[PDB]
Amino acid sequence: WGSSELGKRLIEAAENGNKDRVKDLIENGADVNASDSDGRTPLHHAAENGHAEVVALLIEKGADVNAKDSDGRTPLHHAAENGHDEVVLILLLKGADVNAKDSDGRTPLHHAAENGHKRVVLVLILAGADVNTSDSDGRTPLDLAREHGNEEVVKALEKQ
Amino acid sequence: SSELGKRLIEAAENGNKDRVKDLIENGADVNASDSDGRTPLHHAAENGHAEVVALLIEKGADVNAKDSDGRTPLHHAAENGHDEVVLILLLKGADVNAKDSDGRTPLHHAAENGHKRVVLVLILAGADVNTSDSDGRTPLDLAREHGNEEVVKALEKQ
Repeated sequence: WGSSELGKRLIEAAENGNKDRVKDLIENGADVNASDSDGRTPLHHAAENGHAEVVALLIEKGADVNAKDSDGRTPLHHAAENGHDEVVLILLLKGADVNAKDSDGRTPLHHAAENGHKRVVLVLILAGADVNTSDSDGRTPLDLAREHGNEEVVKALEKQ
Repeated sequence: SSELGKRLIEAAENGNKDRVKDLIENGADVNASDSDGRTPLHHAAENGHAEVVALLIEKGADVNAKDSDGRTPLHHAAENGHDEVVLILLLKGADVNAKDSDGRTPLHHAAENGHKRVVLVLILAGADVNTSDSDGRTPLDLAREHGNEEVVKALEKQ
């Protein structure tokens, strides 16, 4: 096949944020939707690490915006968890489900609230995030913000 | 009548959240405006005082108030790249496609001043990216003109 190979290089390049290298590999025929052993695509890795330009390019090159890993997480989950709000905006503008559930039944808003990312929380809400969605343990994003003492996130959520 | 209005506008402009709450309690009009027609909300948004902005709106501030130039507080926040304020305003019913005296939306200002995240937020909130002003110019036109290459791309993929 020639590759891949190429996808493993692509996944690694997307994780590092090397945008030029991402271009070449895709040109060289690297599957933009290749996944690792954890089921993570280049889009999963770029989004997790906050590489907005790589995230944008990958989508332009046909990357699946709601791909799920072995934990059922979309790239939006990773961006929300790690507080990368520009990545969040880009993914949402490209048709990512704002209320996508992982294996634990958690939305991106759950992750943002738990990790205290107020800016991300606001973006998600604006994008139409259901603030009263609860996971498999019946817990809302607001509940997680309270446990972990994220008081600014707490405030933002009860004003809804 | 009020000098309380002057102090409130002043306090909001400076981001003094405590001083703002006191004046409002002491009967200061939250919708007072200077000679330029700018409210405390206009000043808080222009200088990116997010907590003051939220506080003013809760105390009944008009989110879509127009100044002498027809600018809303969202125009000011977009121009100066205060994306948190932009978020708060939009979440409080601010009109994303409000036109000033020149027929420009907040997207025009964000694009002109090279504020990429505000651009993204505005578009996500439903900003018409192909609105032309009274000169027939779109936000993309303004972005290309000022060499805001990142904004140019962001508006080209739309």
